Amino acid sequence: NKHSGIDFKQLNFLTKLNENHSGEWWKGRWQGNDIVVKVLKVRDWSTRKSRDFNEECPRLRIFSHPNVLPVLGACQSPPAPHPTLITHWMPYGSLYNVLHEGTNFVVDQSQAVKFALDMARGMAFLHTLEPLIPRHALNSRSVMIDEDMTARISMADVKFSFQSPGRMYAPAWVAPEALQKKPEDTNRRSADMWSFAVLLWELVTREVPFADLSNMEIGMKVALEGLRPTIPPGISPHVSKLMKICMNEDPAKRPKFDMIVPILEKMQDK
Amino acid sequence: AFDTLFDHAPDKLNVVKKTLITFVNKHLNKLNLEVTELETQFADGVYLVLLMGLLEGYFVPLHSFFLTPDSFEQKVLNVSFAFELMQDGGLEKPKPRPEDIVNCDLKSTLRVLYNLFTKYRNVE
Repeated sequence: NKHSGIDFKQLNFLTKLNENHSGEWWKGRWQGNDIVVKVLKVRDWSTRKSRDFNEECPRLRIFSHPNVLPVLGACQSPPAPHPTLITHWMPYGSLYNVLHEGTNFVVDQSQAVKFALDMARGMAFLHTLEPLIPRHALNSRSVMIDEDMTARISMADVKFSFQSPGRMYAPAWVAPEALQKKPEDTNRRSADMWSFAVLLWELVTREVPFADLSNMEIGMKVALEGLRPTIPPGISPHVSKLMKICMNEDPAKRPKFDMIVPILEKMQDK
Repeated sequence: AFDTLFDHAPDKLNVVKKTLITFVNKHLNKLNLEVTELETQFADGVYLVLLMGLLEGYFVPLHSFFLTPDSFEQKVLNVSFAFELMQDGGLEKPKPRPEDIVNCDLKSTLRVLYNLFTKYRNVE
């Protein structure tokens, strides 16, 4: 084999951070690094799925862009007890954590704009890849915030071929067409721009989108009943314009990330 | 317990039917869907799919199942998908075959619904 991956025996598990439908996250140490260990949850593991994990992981190892957070390595299973991903520990956690679960100063609107620019840069980069990294969904849980407050798109949050294919757990950020059509039948780049518009919404409101609804309700109402985020009042014209065009009903009228980067760069403090 | 109750305990069975109608509507009514009878409204698998997303906190993308099944085969596929979702959440493989639900076998339908109720009865 070309790579054997990380040796599971070398990982020191320190503290449990989280658990959900996808697996468990633990803070740890490995070869002098502070890491997060993601132990994936899978039913009916097989040789085929193991082979797939090992072929899918190397695409996640992106070390050339400051706004992309790579997978540092992965533990192949067998011989690890379960398929596992390792990433460097990002001290502020996810964008979601920072915006919605902060315990201290509230991040200011300058910092929010810098988050938006960072995310757009990272997405513009990921959109240059051929083919696109499959099953990558942008949302506030899948962006991490590093020590100097840089936002980085999290490659460990990409779903694998064997994970939960018909279960969507963050539909509020998903484009209406993507709630209804197979990925093969949608323009994935345009769908990703909707997700970015919802993240702009979240940065403006500092609220969780559709926080009062369950995930099923959200997807059904967005897909079939025209439910949309309400454009917030009292915002600048160019923020309003940008959110509206990024969230256009027609996927083909939404901009490319590399066409919004220069708008966001003007909006920054310098 | 379940088979004794179904075949021999008629009043206990009506309380089970009523509790189950209340339980499924508590969730389905969030989507403006209403169940009035257990005998046929789960047979096409659609509500079972929708219910599983309501109980376990996900949406099911509309291309993953048949929202308006136009054949026996499509219904069977829906119900089989719903049973996978139940297993993904930690239930054992259900006892009825998916075909038993599509063919409106009451005992099969109520056993599936009763195992959901037992596990998920405290979900808001």
